[PDB]
Amino acid sequence: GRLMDRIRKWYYNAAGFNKYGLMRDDTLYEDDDVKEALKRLPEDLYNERMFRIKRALDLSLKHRILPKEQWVKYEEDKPYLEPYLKEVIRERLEREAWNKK
Amino acid sequence: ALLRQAYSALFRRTSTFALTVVLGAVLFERAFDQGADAIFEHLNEGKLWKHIKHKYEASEE
Amino acid sequence: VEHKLCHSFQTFNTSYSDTGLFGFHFVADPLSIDDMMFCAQGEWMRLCTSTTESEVKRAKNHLRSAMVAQLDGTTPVCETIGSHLLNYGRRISLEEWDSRISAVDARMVRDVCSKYIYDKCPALAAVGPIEQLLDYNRIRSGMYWI
Amino acid sequence: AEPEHDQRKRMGLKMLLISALLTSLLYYMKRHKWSVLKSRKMAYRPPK
Amino acid sequence: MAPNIRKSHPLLKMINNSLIDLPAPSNISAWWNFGSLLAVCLMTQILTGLLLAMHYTADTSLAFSSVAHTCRNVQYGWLIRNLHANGASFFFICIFLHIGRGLYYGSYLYKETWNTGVILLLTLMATAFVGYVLPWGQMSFWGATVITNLFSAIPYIGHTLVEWAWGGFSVDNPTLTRFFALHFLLPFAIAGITIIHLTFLHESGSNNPLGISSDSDKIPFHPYYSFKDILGLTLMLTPFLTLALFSPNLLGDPENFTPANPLVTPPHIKPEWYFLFAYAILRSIPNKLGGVLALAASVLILFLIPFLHKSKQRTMTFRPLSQTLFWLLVANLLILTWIGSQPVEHPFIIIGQMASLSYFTILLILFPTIGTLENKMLNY
Ligand code: HEM
Ligand code: HEM
Ligand SMILES: CO/C=C(/C(=O)OC)c1ccccc1COc1nc2ccc(C)cc2nc1C(F)(F)F
Ligand SMILES: CCCCCCCCO[C@@H]1O[C@H](CO)[C@@H](O)[C@H](O)[C@H]1O
Repeated sequence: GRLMDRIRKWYYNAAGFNKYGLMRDDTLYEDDDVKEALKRLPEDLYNERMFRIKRALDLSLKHRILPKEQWVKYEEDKPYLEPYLKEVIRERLEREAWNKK
Repeated sequence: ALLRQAYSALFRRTSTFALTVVLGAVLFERAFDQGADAIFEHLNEGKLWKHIKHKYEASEE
Repeated sequence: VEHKLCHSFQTFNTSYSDTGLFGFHFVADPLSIDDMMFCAQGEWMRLCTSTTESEVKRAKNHLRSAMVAQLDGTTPVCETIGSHLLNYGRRISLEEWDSRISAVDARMVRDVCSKYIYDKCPALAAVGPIEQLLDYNRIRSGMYWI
Repeated sequence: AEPEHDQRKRMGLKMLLISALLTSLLYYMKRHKWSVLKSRKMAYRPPK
Repeated sequence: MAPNIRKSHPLLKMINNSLIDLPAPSNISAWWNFGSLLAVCLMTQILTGLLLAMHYTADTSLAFSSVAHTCRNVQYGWLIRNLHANGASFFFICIFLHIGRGLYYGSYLYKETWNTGVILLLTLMATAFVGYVLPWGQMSFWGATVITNLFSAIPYIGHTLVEWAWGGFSVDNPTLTRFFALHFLLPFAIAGITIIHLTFLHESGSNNPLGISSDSDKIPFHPYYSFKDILGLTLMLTPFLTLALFSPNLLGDPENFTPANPLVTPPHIKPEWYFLFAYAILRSIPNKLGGVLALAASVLILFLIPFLHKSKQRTMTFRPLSQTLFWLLVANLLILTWIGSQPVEHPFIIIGQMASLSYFTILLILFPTIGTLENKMLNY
């Protein structure tokens, strides 16, 4: 059935970052893989992300949020960084395994 | 228009602003203290030495 | 020049019928914006508080040569007439201007600049890689104390 | 056990008034400075 | 050379690069106000401590009275004494929120800043511990006796370290004079290490409530945070002073208005509020050594938090499950606190063992687990 889907969309809404207009990926802690992943982003996706973040920080400082209409919707959240991040990790593991044996 | 006058005479030059803060403090102290003690004592009528003092201050033995 | 603060800078006194803009504009590398702004606002405060008779003597001579240079050719003299009538409702000669200019002294410059600059809330426009220039509040505090 | 009793309370009173007065003034000041950021507006204008 | 003497001067450059032009996130909340308060508090404790130390006498026959003399005879000695003892409390209230904030917003990812933070906590705890002995009242003596006696539960090196630390066979004058010296000393080490704390911090810069790069929106520490911090100060200071001047003995144990007596054990030996939670965990494990270890770990556990972070997000702002777990933990601590002030009797004994058990469970098991679970609910 649709259990996992109901849970996921539930959590997504419970989390609330969409209220700041943030995309799930905009909320990733910038560890090393994410740092690299971001460097691989196309200029436009990078600048869009940048504005979204600066926008959230300004809301956060103001102690306000976006008008309900503008909240990112679960099914419209573009996972723009995940493809890159998964590759950066794919490469790192290869190197890691190769430097052992 | 005091705000205007005050701004031109007191708050404009940093030099007069500081000078204002000093005399402001001097005056404020004198006033805040009197008012404070006055409130405190009034709240405690007849309990302080100041009050019952007359009973033994040259009025005994 | 000493600290390589900018590629260029200019002051301007853009007048209008009932209002105007008195300021300055500079172009500089991303990493020297702060110091330039700092030194610039500095010079503005120097204007309101310590201008010397030496500085004015020269300023007047520079301004005289400047007004005369605006009358070098027929087109520029025509422009002056067109604007003078339109803005001052008549023409103001070099002989009159010069009189006005000669009247200016240190004392006067200080008082006039203090009147329009000191402790005022400026208007700011910044374009480009401006990260190093920041906070209106900080710019605002630059508007007081020599 | 505590001879300062009275003075201690007379002070507490002054401490309160000044405390109220100062906390107030500093609250305005803080708000006044932050107003620049609190009201700030921004837009994203790509060459799109 | 540099145009403004704030950038070039080897000293004004320092005051500047850490308190005036220092880039701070535009959105740090009031929970970021505690670092400065902790600092101001520290400078304050030192000042009032020196003032008191100038009228104190480190000797078992004069300690209790020298403090009484200070309150009774020294101009404003009572006030200085009040501020010092209550300042220690303020200090801890501030430090606990400082830590809390850090746990909630994942600041511990700044490992060196975090590990030095832990060392500051321990140093502060030892400092208050020795400082508490100085007035030499009943709780001062028995607290000293009971606690320092736990070390003899260590293997072999135990029974020694104790009589070495005491300078004799029981807590006596030699112990007192060496405690005054340590109490006078440790605060400076705290100041020292605090400098290291802020140095590591400045490498990265402050974290912020959303846990995302604030590089796109940094603001000068001054006037934004200088004004915000000063306001935060006055806000806290009002209750501190209110409680101090209107209810001086609210927090203190009355057993300490009675000169230490080695031949009379007080009915209920308990620490100041800020140590209660740890006392509870200490008493939870009956067996001198295991209780010591449990106490040790109750604080040393902080060195592990950085390693039990499994979330892909830095803060808990967007993690509802972790949030409640977090507040469960906080409430878990009020309970241990409460238990710490209650005698060792049913139902307290069992409630106590539970609260302890839950405390370590939440930090070592649940937190890392729920984080993993949460990553899957985001489809990560
Ligand atoms: C002597 C006591 C302490 C002092 C003087 C102190 C001071 C500071 C100061 C001034 C800040 C910066 C402003 C702020 O975020 O509050 C800071 C940040 C920080 N401190 Fe402390 N601190 C103390 C103890 C500790 C403790 C016990 C911990 C945790 C075990 C700690 C962890 C941190 C961390 C992780 C930050 C990063 C804050 C962030 O940006 O998220 N500090 N501290
Ligand atoms: C981190 C800072 C400090 C803390 C946490 C602190 C804490 C304490 C505590 C809890 C007490 C017992 C208070 C009571 O009577 O109940 C105390 C007392 C005392 N402290 Fe400190 N102290 C600090 C710094 C200092 C310093 C720097 C000195 C010395 C220059 C000092 C000198 C004293 C003295 C003389 C007493 C004994 C008199 C009294 O009991 O009030 N303290 N301190
Ligand atoms: C000299 O003793 C001073 C005590 C005190 O409360 O100081 C403020 C005191 C008084 C009565 C009973 C116990 C204590 C000290 O307690 C502690 N004191 C501690 C001192 C340092 C550290 C790292 C942990 C401590 N833990 C505790 C615990 F409460 F858990 F027993
Ligand atoms: C938040 C800071 C509050 C500071 C309040 C200062 C008021 C203390 O004022 C005190 O009052 C006593 C009683 O009249 C006098 O005896 C003392 O000399 C005087 O210093």
